[PDB]
Amino acid sequence: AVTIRTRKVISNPLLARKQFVVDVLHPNRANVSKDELREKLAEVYKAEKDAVSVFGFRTQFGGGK
Amino acid sequence: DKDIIASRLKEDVAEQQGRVFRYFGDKLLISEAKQSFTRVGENNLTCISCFQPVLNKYTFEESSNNKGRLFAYTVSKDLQLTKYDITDFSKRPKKLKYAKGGAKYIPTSKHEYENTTEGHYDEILTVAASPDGKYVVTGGRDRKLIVWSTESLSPVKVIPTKDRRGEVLSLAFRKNSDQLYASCADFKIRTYSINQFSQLEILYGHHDIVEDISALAMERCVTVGARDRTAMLWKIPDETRLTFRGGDEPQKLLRRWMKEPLFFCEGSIDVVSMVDDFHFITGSDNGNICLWSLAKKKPIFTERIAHGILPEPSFNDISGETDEELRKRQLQGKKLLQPFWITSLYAIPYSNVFISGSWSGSLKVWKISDNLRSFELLGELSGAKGVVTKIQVVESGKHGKEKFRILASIAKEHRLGRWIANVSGARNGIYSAVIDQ
Amino acid sequence: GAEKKNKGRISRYLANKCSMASRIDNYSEEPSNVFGSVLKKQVEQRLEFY
Amino acid sequence: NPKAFPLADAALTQQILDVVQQAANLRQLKKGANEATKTLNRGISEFIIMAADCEPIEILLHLPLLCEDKNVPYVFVPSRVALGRACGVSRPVIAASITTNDASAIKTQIYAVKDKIETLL
Amino acid sequence: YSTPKRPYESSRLDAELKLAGEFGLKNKKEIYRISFQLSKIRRAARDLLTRDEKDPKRLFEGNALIRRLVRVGVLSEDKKKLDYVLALKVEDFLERRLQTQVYKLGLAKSVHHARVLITQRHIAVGKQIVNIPSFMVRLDSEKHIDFAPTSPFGGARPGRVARRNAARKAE
RNA sequence: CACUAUAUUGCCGUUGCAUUUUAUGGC
Repeated sequence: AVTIRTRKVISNPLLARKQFVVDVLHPNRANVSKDELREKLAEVYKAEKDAVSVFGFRTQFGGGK
Repeated sequence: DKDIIASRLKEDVAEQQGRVFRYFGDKLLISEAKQSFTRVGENNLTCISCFQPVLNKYTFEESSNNKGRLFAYTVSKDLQLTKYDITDFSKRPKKLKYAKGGAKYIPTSKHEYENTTEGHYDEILTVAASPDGKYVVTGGRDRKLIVWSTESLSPVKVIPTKDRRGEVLSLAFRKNSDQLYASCADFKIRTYSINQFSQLEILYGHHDIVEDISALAMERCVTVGARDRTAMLWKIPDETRLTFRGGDEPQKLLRRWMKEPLFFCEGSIDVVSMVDDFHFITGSDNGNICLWSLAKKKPIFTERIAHGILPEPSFNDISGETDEELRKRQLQGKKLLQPFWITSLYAIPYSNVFISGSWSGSLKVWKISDNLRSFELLGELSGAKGVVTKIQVVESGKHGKEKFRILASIAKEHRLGRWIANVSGARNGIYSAVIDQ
Repeated sequence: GAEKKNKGRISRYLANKCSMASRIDNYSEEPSNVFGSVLKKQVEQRLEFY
Repeated sequence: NPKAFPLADAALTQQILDVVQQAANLRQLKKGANEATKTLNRGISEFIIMAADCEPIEILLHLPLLCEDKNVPYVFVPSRVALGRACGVSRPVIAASITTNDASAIKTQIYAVKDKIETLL
Repeated sequence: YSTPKRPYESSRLDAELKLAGEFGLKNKKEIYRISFQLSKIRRAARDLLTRDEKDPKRLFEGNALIRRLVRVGVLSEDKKKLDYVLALKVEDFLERRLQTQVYKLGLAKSVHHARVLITQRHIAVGKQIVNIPSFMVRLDSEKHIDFAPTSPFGGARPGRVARRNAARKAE
């Protein structure tokens, strides 16, 4: 079972936008399915899957995170 | 009035602030507790995990499922966990339910991850009962861990550590949650979600067998490994750690004494608890009790040999000579005296008080100072003749008036090895002290 | 000839018990008998499984 | 000079016990009195450790007469249960011996420990 | 990499043969790589010796250099002086690489089996799976080496041959 | 949850009932 964490949560009301570096830990899955992880991220935040957006991913060497 | 405002702040906002607030050091009389022993004949009991239902869990809707009674769970070394009612204070803990493990719980694949068999191979080590009271996890030297139901004790699920040598050595629940930090002796700390019945993350970076773990409300873990004289504090949500080492050498302690008396070096850190999210205490192999913060590496306050020194052997079983002068000289004075290296330690969370236990026959209670840089005695609890595997404290009373029940599991050998030095009349049982005001 | 399965493992028990007893009464400069007595009690309690 | 003479102090006791633990985890340590004297007269023994509170003391005091004959160093420590916990085993050992091995990863720590105990004697 | 001055000596050929043999190497280029970094590390160590004692350049950069070499582990902490860096040599450098280090740690039973199970991505140093032999494990991470979590020698699923043969034995 | 309702300790030594009670020390 995966666990998505966030870090360096800095707000930015210049775009009314809360930006951060997200890191997912999937111990045995291949990848975390951008749509599925962004809707889980919207769930752990206030709301709006359509208004959350995560874009800069890369899976580190050896898998897992 | 102002007192009701203060009581509403001390309801929860102090504990979410995460500093030591529940001050009852001098408020607590000690020397007249109701110090009842209970004998249970199941062959070196090794753990105690009590569970009290917390009322109105940070909103309302009092607790989770009876309605409002406490519990305790305990673990043998011959593969038997037992569920005790403890709720009736000034009464003995009554045995309720039982679960054993035999040889038939050995699988037949035997060479992979699958330890799907529900009971236990051998040598169950320690338990932890979940704060929502649905499950109790158990785990021992058979590289599994089990979720038992808290009512019929039925193997809900079995979680293998998936390792050649991942013996589970101590479990801890993050309070008011069901995340579980298990401390596996292949130098690693595992995290599990009980309601998801899965493994969140495994976290490395230690250096020897991570033999004790503790946790509190926020996402901290404080673990100690044995033969590396260190203590790791894990902060999960940024994924980093903090390494607090020892560093008390006997020649420098002699420099601190020589202004105007025996003490010795540090074998191994053994036990931990954390008094808040900002200080924790450990107990070592030289009896030393360390009080430690977040900000410093050295000990803030290290109490010396805590439970005293073990008695030297006699004339009669040291050399086998006939003359008492030579069998006196074979004792070598005090030079081969070794301390009562402590075996369990517990701090009530956010409290002025903690307790320590070894096989000196007696629990020792300690009170931190107000400025949080020193601590001292409070008394002595002598009915626990034997080795103390684990202490847990359960409470009752009003917002200010307290009624405590200390539950110390007592065996006649240490919960990992065998390692006795003539333990004198240790009944396997539970020490249970009612202490009030 | 000496040291009089169920006899084999008790022969091994008696063997390392008497080697230990030999170490005791050799290197002790003026030996006592009490450790020999407790070794005797140990080995008789051991063979009392039969 | 009572009977178990080269008895280590606290710091040297602790460093020889931690090198004992990593040797036992590397499977370079043979434990117990008769396995110790067996590897002593096999000839693969780097140095030997003996717990000087055993019941009684002569059961391992047979070992100096072999070890100082065959020129390997020997130390006493103050506690059998300390040596047992440091060997990583459930019962209290009283004697322990590091087998010589050039494929070890602990070789420099072994040699530093050996130099300290040889200057102790 | 760096080529030698006179590479075709029989002495240097027997040198490369012995080092590659008892440390499990793949050609002479590995020897030349770590010999080049050894050469630059003691050529930077000797001029600090030739300059004056307690020149703060010498003091600070010598303590920097030996603080690096103690942490890599080629210099034991009993010899914390700069001329021991001059006394250092190349077998101490290829003793600390991950292949030889895991073979000394056990779990590999031969140096080339150590190299090949490193390259099968089986061995992780603490957290990170490493699939290169020439790694130079530091003295802290010496005792962090065990099999990967996602490896059949660790605690993962049995491998391809194992489950294929288990299926054919189910047939 | 609602029912149906079925009517101190593994061994060894103990205070004490108007059967429980009760805290000690041997494996």
